Amino acid sequence: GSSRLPSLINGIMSSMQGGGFNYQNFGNVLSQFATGTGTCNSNDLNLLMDALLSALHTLSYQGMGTVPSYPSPSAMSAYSQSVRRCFGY
Amino acid sequence: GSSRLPSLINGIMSSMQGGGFNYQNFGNVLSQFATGTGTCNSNDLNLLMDALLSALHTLSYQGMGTVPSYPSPSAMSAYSQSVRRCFGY
Repeated sequence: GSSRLPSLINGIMSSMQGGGFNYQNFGNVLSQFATGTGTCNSNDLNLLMDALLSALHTLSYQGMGTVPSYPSPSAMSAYSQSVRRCFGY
Repeated sequence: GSSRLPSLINGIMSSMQGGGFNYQNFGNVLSQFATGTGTCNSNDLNLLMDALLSALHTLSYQGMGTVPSYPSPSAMSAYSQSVRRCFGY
């Protein structure tokens, strides 16, 4: 396993708190997780895929109940392959 | 207003259905909304920002109740400015 993914999940939960959504926290989270190149970067795309993985992961489990601190590897793998092919990375 | 944003929102709701989340539908939605360049594209980044806007929008309103078919322009504007600066676009 890796604590890399749950870090983003915590970030999702972090912005989930507030009774709404904190866009500034989300942007800060992305900036911190990334770096803030300010241009197209493969790392940024991967970060976006990871952010979406965690965000979609949260949405998927929210409809079931509470969300887990770790996603299902098969699902994660499937999603990763699907988006990897779609954007090339 | 524009029907461009709600189209993505419908896509979010579309994948929200299923009692979980359909990754293949999400990927198809992104591909259809985009084109499938297969490489870094400004349009793809913008699409990702739009997808996140709708996804975060959904999350923000889900905590309040049902989600609207149209997001608040001020919030949309704020988010757009925040992510635009973060990724450069």
